[PDB]
Amino acid sequence: IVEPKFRLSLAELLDESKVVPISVYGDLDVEITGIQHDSRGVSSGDLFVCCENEGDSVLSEADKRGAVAVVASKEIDIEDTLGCRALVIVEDTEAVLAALASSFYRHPSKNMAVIGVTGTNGKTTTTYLIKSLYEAMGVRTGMFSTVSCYVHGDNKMDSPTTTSPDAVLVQSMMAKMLHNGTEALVMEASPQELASGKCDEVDFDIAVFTNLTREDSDFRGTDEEYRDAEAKLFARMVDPERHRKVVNIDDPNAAFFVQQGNPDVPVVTFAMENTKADVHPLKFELSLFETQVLVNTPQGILEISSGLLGRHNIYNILAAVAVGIAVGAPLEDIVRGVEEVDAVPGRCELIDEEQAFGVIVDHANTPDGLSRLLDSVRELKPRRIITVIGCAGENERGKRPVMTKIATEKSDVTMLTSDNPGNEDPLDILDDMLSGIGWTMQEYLKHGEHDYYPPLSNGHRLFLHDVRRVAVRCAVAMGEEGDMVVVAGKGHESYQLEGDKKEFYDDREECREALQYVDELHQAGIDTSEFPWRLPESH
Amino acid sequence: FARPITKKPTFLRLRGSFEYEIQSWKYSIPLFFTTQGFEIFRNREISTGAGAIREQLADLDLRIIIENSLVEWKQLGEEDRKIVRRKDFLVRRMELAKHFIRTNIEPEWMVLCLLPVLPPELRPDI
Amino acid sequence: ALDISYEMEAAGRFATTFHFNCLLSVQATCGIPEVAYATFENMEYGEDFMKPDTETYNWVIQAYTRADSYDRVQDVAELLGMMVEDYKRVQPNVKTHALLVECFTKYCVVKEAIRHFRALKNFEGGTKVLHNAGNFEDPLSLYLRALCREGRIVELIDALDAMRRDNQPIPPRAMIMSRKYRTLVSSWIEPLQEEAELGYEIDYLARYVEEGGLTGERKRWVPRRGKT
Amino acid sequence: ELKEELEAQGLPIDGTRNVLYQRVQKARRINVDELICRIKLHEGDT
Amino acid sequence: THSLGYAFGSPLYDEIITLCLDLGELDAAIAIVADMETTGITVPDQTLDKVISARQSNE
RNA sequence: CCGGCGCGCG
DNA sequence: TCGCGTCTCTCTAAAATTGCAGTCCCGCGCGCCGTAGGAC
DNA sequence: GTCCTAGGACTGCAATTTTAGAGAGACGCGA
Repeated sequence: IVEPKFRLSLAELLDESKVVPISVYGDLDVEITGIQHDSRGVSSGDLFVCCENEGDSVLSEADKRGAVAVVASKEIDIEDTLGCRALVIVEDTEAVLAALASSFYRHPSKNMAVIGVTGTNGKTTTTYLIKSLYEAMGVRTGMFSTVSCYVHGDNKMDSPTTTSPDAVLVQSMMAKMLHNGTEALVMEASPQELASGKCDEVDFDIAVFTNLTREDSDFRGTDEEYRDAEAKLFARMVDPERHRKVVNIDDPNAAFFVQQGNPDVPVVTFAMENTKADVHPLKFELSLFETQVLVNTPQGILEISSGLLGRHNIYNILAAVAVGIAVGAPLEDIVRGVEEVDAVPGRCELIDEEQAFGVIVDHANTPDGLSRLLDSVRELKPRRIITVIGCAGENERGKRPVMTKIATEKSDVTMLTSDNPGNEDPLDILDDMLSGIGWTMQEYLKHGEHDYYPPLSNGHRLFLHDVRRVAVRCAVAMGEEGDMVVVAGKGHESYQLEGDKKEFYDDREECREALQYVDELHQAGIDTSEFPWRLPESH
Repeated sequence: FARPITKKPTFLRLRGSFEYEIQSWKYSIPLFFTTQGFEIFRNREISTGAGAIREQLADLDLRIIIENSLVEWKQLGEEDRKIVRRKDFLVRRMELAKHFIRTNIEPEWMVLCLLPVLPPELRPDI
Repeated sequence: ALDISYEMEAAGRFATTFHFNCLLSVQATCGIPEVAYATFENMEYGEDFMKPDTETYNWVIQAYTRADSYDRVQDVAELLGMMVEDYKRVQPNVKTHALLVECFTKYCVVKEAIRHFRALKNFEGGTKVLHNAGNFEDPLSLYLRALCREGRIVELIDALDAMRRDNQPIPPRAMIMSRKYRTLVSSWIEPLQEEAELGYEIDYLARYVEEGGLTGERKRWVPRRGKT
Repeated sequence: ELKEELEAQGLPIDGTRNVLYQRVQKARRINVDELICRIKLHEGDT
Repeated sequence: THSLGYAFGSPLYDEIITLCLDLGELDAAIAIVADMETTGITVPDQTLDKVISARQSNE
């Protein structure tokens, strides 16, 4: 990958962004080599923007790392504190934060076709399906997703471990892609990022709407504001020739989104139950390893044999079909783009090792997402459901028992572990898991001593272990014909948190290793069926 | 020694102290469980030497010891040399267990982690 | 006080049971029973005017039953026997039976605590003195708990009658809630340590919320190394 | 005398022939008052 | 039990009335439904039918 | 300025 | 078609030797001898 | 020559060593 170099004077930056400063100190002709709002990312010669929630310590650290000009919303005594050559005072740093980034990188969104996707799910899935579809058309495309970022093809980007990239990061990342020859791009237009102004200075061509549901509990707003948060994506729909509307009709909020912006913009719709939409599937078959869906489009009826699991990823398939119909893509490339995607990273990435079952990974660490995923596993027809889950520490203490409650009531045998214990002891969390069923770690450990585990009140079995390692090892070893084993809570990232050190641990690779050597443990006379293991020489 | 501690969960059915090394535990389980994580959970199902004894002493629940000894003594009584000698062990054990509760002594101090050294001027053999 | 008593005996006025009781009133709270027992031994094997009375036995028993470490049940039992052998000259009061009930409760000598609680019932106040205003781990609550745990339900009912007659509300420590969310009301019937049917599913989420799991004040039921 | 083994378990069915054998071999998988009152105690009666 | 402010499940009210009918204690069954109306707690419809049948069977 | 062995005295 | 003493172990309650642990006056005087081992 | 230099006598008592005591699952003979 090639790193583009940017050189612009401070005077040209303000005029391009049309920002009116409150007052100007120092030199206006200073060359700026970059824009950073975080102290830990400031390089020598770059421009620094100070937030209102960050104290004076951030300014001093930025100056040490090589800050030359600081853009702050309030006056700061620079003659005795900062070594910067210039200080800029603006009314709203957060709004100008996107404004400064866009002009510095010459507004890269103008030279690439940006397709916007919004919704409570499939933000990563839609982007990858579109990218390795636009690629079926021969157009270079990249990734702007929480899971991972790609310039084009297979060149992944070392994305920082943050779920919401800032406006400057988006502008800087896009400029790097366009410099490497990128022609199309799809971004995750999450409600948090659209409302906060992290996507105000990005030109969007096509907007995709999948589903609007009250699922994000971290959203600091009401239902109307949450609806209006995603409404900003479609409120920019002005040009009919350049822009297309992609809205799901099955969602009740369809009528609200379709009225935003210029009504003359073409509207492409996808839904399963509602046949009035342009795109609607006709017959679908679900299996443990592949999905066959027969869809109808205005350009023709398509037969799809995709490896995606369940029906939650069908909308992402439909969205790619809907966008393909929107851009008038030939139906031949639509088949290739959808069928190419088999296991989206960080989202149900199936671990296939020629077994009679499947192992997928989901990043769901919230009760709603986990509940939806476990419900979606049921429709895939599993003979027996096995789940492995946990919860973090020092945080989210209020709803530990609900995840294991839904796991026990939905899965037959559920191993228990932690997600990221942190400084908090994992044993306390694992005891908090049993609180939702009527057990405690004291009682459960009393069960373990007498080597017998009577099942639950509904015939379901329950086993537990402190560390996720042996737990997922046993869960993999207990995959059987028609059964499904679930590991969740980590997803796209590959880090482990114990105490304060962030250990490097990947769930997908460990599941691969477990499925690699499942045979020898079971064939050597060990009754790996359930705890305790009946060793040949232990009776 | 199999199952040295109880306050942490296990997944094996090895009980007592198997004199012979377990064939599976020598090659199979370490190969399947690799090395790092295996050693991380190694000293929780099988251990040996004074470390296992110290782990057993550290996680003892003395009150449970007293109650089990008392109930076993009553069971023996409600029923003649070793029928009495087992009783005297039970009386001795619950007497021994009681003294740890009221004092500040810990039963794991009977296994040494550090070795104090006599001052040199007292050893101008030792 | 000790210096002034030494000077008084140097001036020619020997200490009597009154001065010794005054001294014992402070020695009984030092946490070391041996000081109060040395004073008691000085009193017991001395002159007629130095002989212990009910207050002296009460002070020494209180010193022994509230010791910091080691077991003192044998010492309290021998002191009780010595007081019994002195019956022609000494008789108990409410504090004697309160202290003895507390001692025989904390050491799980339940039947002796029942005997002395029957003796204590005849005194007004009674269980109010035993309650100790909640101090010293609330011996009345511990007595009620000891009665409940061993299934001495008739004696528990008698203790409740005594508390009702003494206008003594049952303290929260006596009404501690068991693991299955039960209390002394239903803890001795044939289903032991298990819940009844109740006609529906138990709302474990509500239990987790009400126990402080939202603010991390929950009491985890996991074994832990230590003599606690 | 294999019928004596039945007392170690709950004796499910059994009785005719070979059922006792199969069960024993498969059980290892789980592995005047009017005169009495005329006496009287005197505890506590000094 | 209800004076403390509680409210049992519906099935238990069915089973306690069923047992009383089998034992021949109709006076208790009419009493279990007499205070139930005053307390305001709902009573199952099928439980109403069987107790009505019992009082119609003895007349 | 430490311990063993041997021989003695009261 | 089972039933019957019973072949071959089978596991433990109850003595019966049996191998440590511990101990075996006090106080004085004198002499001798250590402190070893190996390739230089 | 040497300068560093690495097997009493008695008592007390728990520990093996039986001795025994019953006792049972599979069984060759047998009714």
